[PDB]
Amino acid sequence: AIIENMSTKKLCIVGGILLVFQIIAFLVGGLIAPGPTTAVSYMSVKCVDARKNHHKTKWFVPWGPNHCDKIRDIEEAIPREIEANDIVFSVHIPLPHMEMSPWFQFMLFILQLDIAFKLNNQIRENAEVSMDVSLAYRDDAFAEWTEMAHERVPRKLKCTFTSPKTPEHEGRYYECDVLPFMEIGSVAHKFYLLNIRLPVNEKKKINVGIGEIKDIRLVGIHQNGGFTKVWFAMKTFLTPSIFIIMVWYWRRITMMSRPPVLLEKVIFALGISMTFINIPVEWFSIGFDWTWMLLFGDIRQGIFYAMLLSFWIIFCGEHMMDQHERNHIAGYWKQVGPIAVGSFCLFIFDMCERGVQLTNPFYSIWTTDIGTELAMAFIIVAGICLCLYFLFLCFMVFQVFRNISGKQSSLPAMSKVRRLHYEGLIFRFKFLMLITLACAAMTVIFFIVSQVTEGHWKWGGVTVQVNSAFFTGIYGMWNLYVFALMFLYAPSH
Amino acid sequence: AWSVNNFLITGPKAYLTYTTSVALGAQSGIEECKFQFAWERWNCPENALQLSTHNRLRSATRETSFIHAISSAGVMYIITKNCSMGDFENCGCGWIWGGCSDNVEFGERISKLFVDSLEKGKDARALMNLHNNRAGRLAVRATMKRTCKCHGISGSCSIQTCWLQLAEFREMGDYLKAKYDQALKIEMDKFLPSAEAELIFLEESPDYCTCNSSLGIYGTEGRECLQNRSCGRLCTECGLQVEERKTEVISSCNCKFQWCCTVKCDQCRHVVSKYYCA
Ligand SMILES: *[C@@H]1O[C@H](CO)[C@@H](O[C@@H]2O[C@H](CO)[C@@H](O[C@@H]3O[C@H](CO[C@H]4O[C@H](CO)[C@@H](O)[C@H](O)[C@@H]4O)[C@@H](O)[C@H](O[C@H]4O[C@H](CO)[C@@H](O)[C@H](O[C@H]5O[C@H](CO)[C@@H](O)[C@H](O)[C@@H]5O)[C@@H]4O)[C@@H]3O)[C@H](O)[C@H]2NC(C)=O)[C@H](O)[C@H]1NC(C)=O
Ligand SMILES: CCCCCC/C=C/CCCCCCCC(=O)O[C@H](COC(=O)CCCCCCC/C=C\CCCCCCCC)COP(=O)(O)OC[C@H](O)CO
Ligand SMILES: CCCCCC/C=C\CCCCCCCC(=O)O[C@H](COC(=O)CCCCCCC/C=C/CCCCCCCC)COP(=O)(O)OC[C@H](O)CO
Ligand SMILES: CCCCCC/C=C\CCCCCCCC(=O)O[C@H](COC(=O)CCCCCCC/C=C\CCCCCCCC)COP(=O)(O)OC[C@H](O)CO
Ligand SMILES: CC(C)CCC[C@@H](C)[C@H]1CC[C@H]2[C@@H]3CC=C4C[C@@H](OC(=O)CCC(=O)O)CC[C@]4(C)[C@H]3CC[C@]12C
Ligand SMILES: *[C@@H]1O[C@H](CO)[C@@H](O[C@@H]2O[C@H](CO)[C@@H](O)[C@H](O)[C@H]2NC(C)=O)[C@H](O)[C@H]1NC(C)=O
Ligand SMILES: *C(=O)CCCCCCCCCCCCCCC
Repeated sequence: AIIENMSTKKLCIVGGILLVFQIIAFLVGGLIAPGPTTAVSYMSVKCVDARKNHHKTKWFVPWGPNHCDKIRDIEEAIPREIEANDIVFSVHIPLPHMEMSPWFQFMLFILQLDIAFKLNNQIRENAEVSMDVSLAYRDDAFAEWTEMAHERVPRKLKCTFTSPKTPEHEGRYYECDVLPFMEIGSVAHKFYLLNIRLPVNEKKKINVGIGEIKDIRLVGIHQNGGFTKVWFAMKTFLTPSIFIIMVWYWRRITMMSRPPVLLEKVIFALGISMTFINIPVEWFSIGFDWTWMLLFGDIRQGIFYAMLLSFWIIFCGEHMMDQHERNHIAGYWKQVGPIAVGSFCLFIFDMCERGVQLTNPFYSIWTTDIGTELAMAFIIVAGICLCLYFLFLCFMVFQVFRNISGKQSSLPAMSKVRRLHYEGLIFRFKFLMLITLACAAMTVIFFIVSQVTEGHWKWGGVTVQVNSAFFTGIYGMWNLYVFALMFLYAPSH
Repeated sequence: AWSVNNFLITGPKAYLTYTTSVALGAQSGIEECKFQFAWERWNCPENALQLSTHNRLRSATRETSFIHAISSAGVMYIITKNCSMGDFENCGCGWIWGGCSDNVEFGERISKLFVDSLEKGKDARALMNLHNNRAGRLAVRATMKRTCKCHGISGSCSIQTCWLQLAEFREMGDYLKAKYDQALKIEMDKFLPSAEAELIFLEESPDYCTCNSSLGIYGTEGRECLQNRSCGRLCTECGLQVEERKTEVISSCNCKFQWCCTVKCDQCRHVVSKYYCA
């Protein structure tokens, strides 16, 4: 193959070119693209429904020309005699005179309830909040709204009060966990109206003992619209390079007398998966609204992760210089065992979590008593599979190192024809293993750095966004990894 | 000083619809300052807000440092809620490319320009107020709570979005009261600098328990407190009277509750041990 024939100078040159490309991949994210996500906090406007529901929606608007009759703060409903079901928390998702665009491509909403601590009125042991949520969309101002979804959204209140329960600390807010609210897969329309209602009933326990809610907040998360454009440019630049190199790789393979060996087919499949990821399908989300885009982009990268693990284990297995011939995938209980089962479990998990969110944007698998059990069982099985795969990989690495050590005591006593074959096999295995370890170390190190850091540095006169720099650099690093795999391990002249 | 008329005449241009909210937020800080000092010899009286401008040498006390910080903090808090509630058109903004400043830099800047313009001079007292106002704004940023959400691969933590959320105003009042307990007296000019997050005063407080009409002191006479604890030492030391009234007080009692609202209650009679110091 090409990796065998090339001298040290050509290998160093191609490594340097890849290094330059990876530096560019870091720099594009660091110095061009803004932060990956934008979290904007909203305060719900407590409108007053001073009528009886006549089967016609009102779409209480918080601010603007037709703004709802609102109470600025609770305890204003006591002088005005306002019931519990007559308060409609309304949030206009585009903060005044702004507008959402299809360059955000996802819309995460989560609720942050403000509950005051009162000695008489406290949160029950198992408090569930039931919300009569109605969501609407609108492209042009001075136009009607249209209902996207309207269903009851039940959430469990996991609130705690660290402060002592003495009357000296009454009126303090509960320290409560954030409730997952909604995630729609595409920013279809410019404006969104969200009305949240909290009906109460004493005969059947709905919104009973949920505490003393003062305000409910809401955080809107989207992909910043500028990180999206840079990501799209990167994907558009990466798809033709990978596609051409894969076509060239398979064209060279289907030019020799021998049929392809297992390792070359696995490399071809890994290139296929990388190509599948970097096809810029999401450009079509700018003109068309498809809520299934997150599912597609999740399945693509899950497939690539599974194929990468399979490639690692098969590369380790094939490079042992044993008496057995280890082509013919049938016999790899090490690959299809944990990897396939874990991938299937994660696929079921994402179909039951992000797949159901398509029809019901407010669905969360964690709210159901048995749904969370089934989900956590799926992640438990996936984690067990991942641990088993890591154990098998470590065992295979130890075995291949032991085999290399055993052979290397008898390389000099060979016919200097197959001896060069074994020396080259050992060198190629060590070289790719060190590259894989270095790539994984960089991935983990920069991931930890991004997770622990705020996101942007100021070493110079310009902010350096390391959060998006991570994503661009990892994308480029693994694309270049697949590129080097398909270029080094290709048939040569 | 912190009045709507003063914020209008002595206020920045190009931000004219905010002056009603700026003065309103300054009042929110004052009523918090009154709460934090309800059991002390100085109950954050509203007199030391407009009469505390002149006579800067005798008004550069530890208490006026808390006045400026809590008022500047209140303006930042009230404007941030206004922007989050949509009460102002553009708060922070590109929107398409990179988003905005999380509607708290706008609240900080609106607070900064409106309250820093009040101090016309640049003398020793003026430097103090600019320092104390900045310390109050920093206390708002320091008290902020950080919460994060994992929305990665299949809802994993491959990508995490983290945002800052304002704490309730009571938390910052406690934070600034703590900074008031540890305050630095400066020597003749605000020689060496001082920490950005620390309150600074210039002249020591007077004997507040003794009544002085000229110095705007109402004395520690005819005031409620608690014995169970802070008073007594603030009443027996200065003031030869305790005079436990033991007068009945009517309050809410045996109520049925919902998450909010006007509710069904009754009247409940019980005597209490209220005190009037001195
Ligand atoms: C930013 O966010 C801030 C809070 O987060 C907002 O602050 C709120 O601003 C409003 C607007 O002024 C204030 O709330 C009321 O303000 C009234 C102002 O007086 C006005 O009165 C008439 C209009 O109603 C009119 O003549 C004028 O326009 C005049 O300016 C106050 O009168 C009102 O007083 C309240 O308290 C009184 C004493 O407890 C009580 O008697 C009053 O009762 C009246 O109202 C109730 C309810 O409508 C009736 O049932 C009664 O019969 C009676 O008519 C009243 O309850 C109140 O202070 C206030 O400054 C502030 N509110 C809060 C809760 O903090 C900012 O406005 C926001 N910024 C922007 C730009 O929007
Ligand atoms: C920011 C960094 C991103 C990650 C960096 C990845 C780089 C990792 C470096 C790993 C070094 C692996 C070499 C291990 C030592 C080794 O294998 O033997 C050494 C080989 O020494 C070398 O010249 C190896 C040169 C390797 C150059 C870097 C490799 C880059 C190639 C592909 C990278 C894959 C994508 C990774 C991300 C791309 C951007 C960096 C000695 O061999 P030998 O003389 O005994 O035998 C000669 C042989 O027959 C030649 O024909
Ligand atoms: C505390 C321990 C930390 C654990 C670290 C976990 C590892 C990685 C965490 C982050 C995963 C990857 C970051 C996500 C980037 C990514 O997926 O990009 C994907 C591309 O997918 C990739 O190529 C990422 C490949 C990551 C490979 C990780 C492998 C790390 C290996 C770890 C184990 C090491 C075993 C070593 C074996 C050695 C054998 C010789 C494209 O995104 P998209 O276009 O679909 O849109 C989504 C985008 O985010 C916005 O829309
Ligand atoms: C080395 C393996 C480590 C694990 C050891 C295995 C032992 C036990 C496993 C159980 C521990 C797992 C903890 C997960 C808990 C969990 O469910 O977290 C959930 C969300 O976590 C998840 O959804 C994890 C899903 C899987 C994470 C990795 C994403 C998919 C990875 C690769 C894509 C497919 C590759 C397939 C490879 C197959 C190899 C076998 C939320 O809990 P929360 O409500 O408390 O927090 C809210 C949060 O803000 C929501 O974002
Ligand atoms: C990106 C996701 C949606 C899947 C995309 C599938 C293609 C990227 C793959 C699947 C079928 C592949 C092809 C299968 C057939 C071959 C023929 C091969 O050309 C030859 O065999 C020449 C024979 C000779 O030596 O004379 C070159 C690669 C190619 C086009 C493959 C290229 C890439 C292809 C199109
Ligand atoms: C109120 O405060 C003023 C000034 O702090 C007091 O006036 C001083 O009183 C002392 C009494 O020992 C004199 O030595 C000073 O000369 C006075 N200074 C001035 C400028 O008059 C005053 O006594 C206090 N009490 C009252 C009731 O005014
Ligand atoms: C969160 O749920 C991540 C997405 C789940 C991954 C999707 C499943 C894809 C299946 C992988 C197929 C390739 C397996 C290769 C082994 C032979």
